[PDB]
Amino acid sequence: MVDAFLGTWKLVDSKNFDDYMKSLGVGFATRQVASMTKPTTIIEKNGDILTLKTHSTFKNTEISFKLGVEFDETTADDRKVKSIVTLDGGKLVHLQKWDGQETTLVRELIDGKLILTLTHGTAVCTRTYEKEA
Ligand SMILES: CCCCCCCCCCCCCCCCCCCC(=O)O
Repeated sequence: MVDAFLGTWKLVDSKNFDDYMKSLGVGFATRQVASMTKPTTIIEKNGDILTLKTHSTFKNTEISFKLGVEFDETTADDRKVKSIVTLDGGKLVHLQKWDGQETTLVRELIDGKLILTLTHGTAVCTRTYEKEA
């Protein structure tokens, strides 16, 4: 099910991440650093538990979850959200809810690259990651 997503991924392109961050209320100085950061995302499974690590020179995060089971998450920008991750159409769909707001983080594989689409409000960001050997 999730197996083609597993591994270590490096950011190789980013479109509209500033728009997405601004929509979430991220401050200009943080957006400024984030716009020049290239994180590494590591996705691993142990049985039904997935762990997703995002590493950078600026901020690091880690979450563990079971598909289809809600979990508490504190995001990189310090939002305390209710999260759920599912597979939908072969895409890994992560929905975050807080204060009546929502954002989606949708991952899919196209030609071997991992495409992350981030939507909040009207902002739509597309980030492309390439697999590390
Ligand atoms: C956590 C590792 C850093 C990720 C690179 C961006 C650097 C920090 C930006 C922090 C403020 C904006 C955070 C809004 C959440 C987006 C999470 C997913 C982005 C991605 O994994 O590429």
